[PDB]
Amino acid sequence: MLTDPIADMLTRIRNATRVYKESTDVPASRFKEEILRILAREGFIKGYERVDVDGKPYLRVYLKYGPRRQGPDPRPEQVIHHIRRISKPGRRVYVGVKEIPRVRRGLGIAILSTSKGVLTDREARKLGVGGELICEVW
Amino acid sequence: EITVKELLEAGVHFGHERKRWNPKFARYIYAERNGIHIIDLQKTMEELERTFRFIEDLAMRGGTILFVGTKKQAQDIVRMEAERAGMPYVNQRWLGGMLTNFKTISQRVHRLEELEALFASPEIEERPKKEQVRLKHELERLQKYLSGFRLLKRLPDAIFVVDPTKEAIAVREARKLFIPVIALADTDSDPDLVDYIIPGNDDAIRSIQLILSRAVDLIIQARGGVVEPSPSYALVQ
Amino acid sequence: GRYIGPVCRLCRREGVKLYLKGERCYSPKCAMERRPYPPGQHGQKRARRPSDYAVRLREKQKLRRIYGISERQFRNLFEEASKKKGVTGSVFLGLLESRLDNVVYRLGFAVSRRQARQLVRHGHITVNGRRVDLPSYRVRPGDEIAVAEKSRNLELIRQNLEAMKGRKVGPWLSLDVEGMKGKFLRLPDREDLALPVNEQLVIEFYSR
Amino acid sequence: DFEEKMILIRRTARMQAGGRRFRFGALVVVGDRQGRVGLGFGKAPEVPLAVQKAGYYARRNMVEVPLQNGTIPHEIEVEFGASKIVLKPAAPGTGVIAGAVPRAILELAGVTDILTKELGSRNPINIAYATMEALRQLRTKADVERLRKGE
RNA sequence: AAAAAUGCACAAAAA
RNA sequence: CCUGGUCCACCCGUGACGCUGAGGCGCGAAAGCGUGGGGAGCAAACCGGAUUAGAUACCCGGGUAGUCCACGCCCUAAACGAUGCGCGCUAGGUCUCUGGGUCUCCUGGGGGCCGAAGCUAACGCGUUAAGCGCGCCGCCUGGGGAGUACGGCCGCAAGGC
RNA sequence: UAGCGCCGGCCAACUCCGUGCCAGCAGCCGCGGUAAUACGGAGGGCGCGAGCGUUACCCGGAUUCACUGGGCGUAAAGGGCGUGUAGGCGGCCUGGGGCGUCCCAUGUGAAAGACCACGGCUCAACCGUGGGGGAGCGUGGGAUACGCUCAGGCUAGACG
Ligand SMILES: [Mg+2]
Ligand SMILES: [Mg+2]
Ligand SMILES: [Mg+2]
Ligand SMILES: [Mg+2]
Ligand SMILES: [Mg+2]
Ligand SMILES: [Mg+2]
Ligand SMILES: [Mg+2]
Ligand SMILES: [Mg+2]
Ligand SMILES: [Mg+2]
Ligand SMILES: [Mg+2]
Ligand SMILES: [Mg+2]
Ligand SMILES: [Mg+2]
Ligand SMILES: [Mg+2]
Ligand SMILES: [Mg+2]
Ligand SMILES: [Mg+2]
Ligand SMILES: [Mg+2]
Ligand SMILES: [Mg+2]
Ligand SMILES: [Mg+2]
Ligand SMILES: [Mg+2]
Ligand SMILES: [Mg+2]
Ligand SMILES: [Mg+2]
Ligand SMILES: [Mg+2]
Ligand SMILES: [Mg+2]
Ligand SMILES: [Mg+2]
Ligand SMILES: [Mg+2]
Ligand SMILES: [Mg+2]
Ligand SMILES: [Mg+2]
Ligand SMILES: [Mg+2]
Ligand SMILES: [Mg+2]
Ligand SMILES: [Mg+2]
Ligand SMILES: [Mg+2]
Ligand SMILES: [Mg+2]
Ligand SMILES: [Mg+2]
Ligand SMILES: [Mg+2]
Ligand SMILES: [Mg+2]
Ligand SMILES: [Mg+2]
Ligand SMILES: [Mg+2]
Ligand SMILES: [Mg+2]
Ligand SMILES: [Mg+2]
Ligand SMILES: [Mg+2]
Ligand SMILES: [Mg+2]
Ligand SMILES: [Mg+2]
Ligand SMILES: [Mg+2]
Ligand SMILES: [Mg+2]
Ligand SMILES: [Mg+2]
Ligand SMILES: [Mg+2]
Ligand SMILES: [Mg+2]
Ligand SMILES: [Mg+2]
Ligand SMILES: [Zn+2]
Repeated sequence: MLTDPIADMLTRIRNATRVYKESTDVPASRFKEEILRILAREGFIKGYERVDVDGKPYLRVYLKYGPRRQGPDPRPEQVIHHIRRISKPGRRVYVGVKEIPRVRRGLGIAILSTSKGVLTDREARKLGVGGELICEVW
Repeated sequence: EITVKELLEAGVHFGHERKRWNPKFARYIYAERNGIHIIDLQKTMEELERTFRFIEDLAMRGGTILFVGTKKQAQDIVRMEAERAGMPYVNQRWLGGMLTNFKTISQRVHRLEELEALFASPEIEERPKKEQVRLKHELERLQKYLSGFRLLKRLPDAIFVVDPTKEAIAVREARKLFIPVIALADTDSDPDLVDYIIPGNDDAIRSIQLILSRAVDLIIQARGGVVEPSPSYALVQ
Repeated sequence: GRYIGPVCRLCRREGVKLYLKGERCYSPKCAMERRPYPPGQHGQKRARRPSDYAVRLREKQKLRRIYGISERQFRNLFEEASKKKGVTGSVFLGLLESRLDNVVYRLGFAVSRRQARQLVRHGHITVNGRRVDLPSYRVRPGDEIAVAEKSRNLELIRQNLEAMKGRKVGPWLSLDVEGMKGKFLRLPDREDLALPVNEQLVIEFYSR
Repeated sequence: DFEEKMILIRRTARMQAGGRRFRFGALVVVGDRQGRVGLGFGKAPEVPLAVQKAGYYARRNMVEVPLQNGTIPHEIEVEFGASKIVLKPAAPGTGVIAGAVPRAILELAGVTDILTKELGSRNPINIAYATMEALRQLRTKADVERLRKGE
């Protein structure tokens, strides 16, 4: 059914990382690519490759992490600590340029769709636009 | 020399536990035949390398490896092979705290010292006909547990475990202390709480002899000199 | 108005010489030498661990006690020194220090800040040529403050001035001693003037 | 070199046929105001002992506190059980704005200027434990890049 | 698978 | 005999035709109610015998509504998994019901235990989530007063909302 | 001219006496039953000072109506269960339009007040002069990712 295909994906990933899977597929779309585009480019993923499972288009996404650690619980750090949906089907979040966030004083990224395409807080603030805020990551 | 081939290996030493598997252990299992998970020996040697190298590095740089296992399979093979490198070991009932409480547990070693001081030496006859046997009895049980532990009045830089499940405590004790954990890992347990990993049958005394034998050699060859093979086939079925 | 009456009982309560008096606080009394403990019956008792609020309370009380100023006036300045383009502690101090009554004591026209106040308020001071009566006047850089001509004789001042030779005023200040006048060059720093006060505490006190 | 501060001392009680028998917890902070702090919770039959192991346990549990100019890299929030601390960084000239428990910890390591709010359970033991894990996860652009590189 | 009802208001301290 | 839901295999058809759902409507244990019937055993109420200080109870002997059927009402409940519905995502182990398969094994839809990660105040939950997420509905906002009063709607009444 | 409130914890300030569950205090927890830092006087301290207290009311602390920023197994909280009206939400591909959204341009957003400077009353309070700006809404030009709508295709949802 999938009311929110984007938020499903973001969650697909959040769930993927926290078990330290190498790779996980999400149902493919023009929009999810454009987002996932920004996600490798900013370093949060190694990246993706369009694939097909049972004839059906997917995006196989290759997860990234930290180094094995020392002390008990050796399990690494996380590249994506936190990723959460913002503008949602239930409530749509539309910020003018001046109203754009800075995630973790800039250490994090805020992805947001605008009429100049899928951009970032930095990226959008420079073209000078604003639009539908998709999510935030760090 | 140092390394080892698959010829002697491939007979008894590949795969052990059927379906009792910890799932983390995927990477080191190749296929399942006979309902038993079979270990992939290629990736064993892949690791047996990275590991051995850390041992050899630790040996020729002069630091200690603590040997532990309680199972009836690795109980004998550990006592021998550890003294063979003159190393500390536990073949008997790994005690709680033996690392995190070290300065405390070891005060039982010092007691072992004082108990050795009276064997044929004087002041032993001065004790009552009863208290004799009593004090000596405390030595005999002291002897049992602290034999291997006696060496190395300081805590190691590594420990070597047969079944990282069978002694979880041990691993966790070390792991809490930032003490590198090397162990011979089975399907029985999981990777990743082990630092340097040796992925093969934890049971099957045959398999234990092979790995631990030439594991001690690799240390000898590193520190100085070499030796002949260590006693193995004495009982061995 | 401003606190009247026993002043060395403050020197004592706070546990530091505030020098609220004249020279006597530089002699072997201040009250402080004889009895370096808090006033009243219980002062010689073993103290108890002071409360976090207690600690901030006194620090504020000290600082205020020093410039001998009402809690009303004092709070103004602190709120004034809040926003504050500034580091806010310093700003507060600069302002406190800019008080005509404070400056006059700083310029040694008078020995005690309490003596400074009566000096300003009896007509015995001038700012930039003008008679100024009000201890709360804020002086700014370049201001010339001087004994008014109407009484330049005034045994008290001459005594305070002729003995002011042998002294060097604070950096932010300068004094021409044969002319009975002096100048406010700038705003004193945290560094520029060391006070017994931890200014970081007075702020935490008005955090309430 | 190191500086100790106790934020809490509790008398607790167990019941025996006799009556109440007590025991003492002591919460202690440890830090050099250079960006090292630690926290440990001592319990023993009398106050000083329990303040002793409090200091002891403190030093055996520590944290990297990436100050810059007496403040923190980014805005963080953590929850430990039902207690929650929000840590927001401030320009210089601000001060540490905190309640007694997180103030003590933030002071003994750097942090001349910070913003905090306690939310949720204000129970000081669990708020302390929530603050440590909050510093613990602080990260800088350094950690950030060295985290996203590749290879 | 049990014979048997009830009990005066308020009340330390072990920093 | 009539009849609902449901699952599996084949991958044939439609082409988003979906989710949820304030109101509405319908169903709704027991007891209760109306009109008939039916009444063996049970058994509120009631009588008697024991017990007890008392015994309007507990045990014993009786015993009428009721329990049963038809039609028509009542609408409640510890009506409970005290856990709204749909969807996607997140280790395994083991028992069992019922399909399909190259019937050791694999696969699908149910029913139980133990458990990864995570969650949780704890107890615990955990691919039958109480985890990670989205949609939409219902509900909470200290205890008592009180699910009472008033009003309104519904019921033959009890009474219900 | 100096007064007023407080000194058990919260909360800054402690001792003697009197009283003896009395007289009394009390914002909350609670003090008083014959040694009371908690009542009343005292000495002594803390706070503020031409004021200090009290009562009443508003906001805050209260993420305690939670948009920011909460919840519903056992703490208050899942409707007894369905079926479904309106409403809310809505899979994959491509175009049109540009309603939402976004950008620039512009009119308006009175003065006072507030914020920032500088000045005028001996300071200040007051008061003057200048600067800084939104948001929203009108108009004009544009952008089209997303939501919308309109058209056309799909099979992964859903039905057969
Ligand atoms: Mg034992
Ligand atoms: Mg005259
Ligand atoms: Mg919570
Ligand atoms: Mg509280
Ligand atoms: Mg009675
Ligand atoms: Mg009683
Ligand atoms: Mg009483
Ligand atoms: Mg049928
Ligand atoms: Mg078909
Ligand atoms: Mg077709
Ligand atoms: Mg019914
Ligand atoms: Mg019935
Ligand atoms: Mg009746
Ligand atoms: Mg009937
Ligand atoms: Mg009848
Ligand atoms: Mg009958
Ligand atoms: Mg009877
Ligand atoms: Mg009777
Ligand atoms: Mg009967
Ligand atoms: Mg009968
Ligand atoms: Mg109902
Ligand atoms: Mg209910
Ligand atoms: Mg199942
Ligand atoms: Mg766990
Ligand atoms: Mg009420
Ligand atoms: Mg009712
Ligand atoms: Mg009514
Ligand atoms: Mg109801
Ligand atoms: Mg007061
Ligand atoms: Mg006090
Ligand atoms: Mg008396
Ligand atoms: Mg008395
Ligand atoms: Mg008494
Ligand atoms: Mg008193
Ligand atoms: Mg009082
Ligand atoms: Mg009194
Ligand atoms: Mg509020
Ligand atoms: Mg909300
Ligand atoms: Mg709540
Ligand atoms: Mg409940
Ligand atoms: Mg229900
Ligand atoms: Mg509809
Ligand atoms: Mg759509
Ligand atoms: Mg438009
Ligand atoms: Mg105006
Ligand atoms: Mg002026
Ligand atoms: Mg103006
Ligand atoms: Mg269409
Ligand atoms: Zn003095």
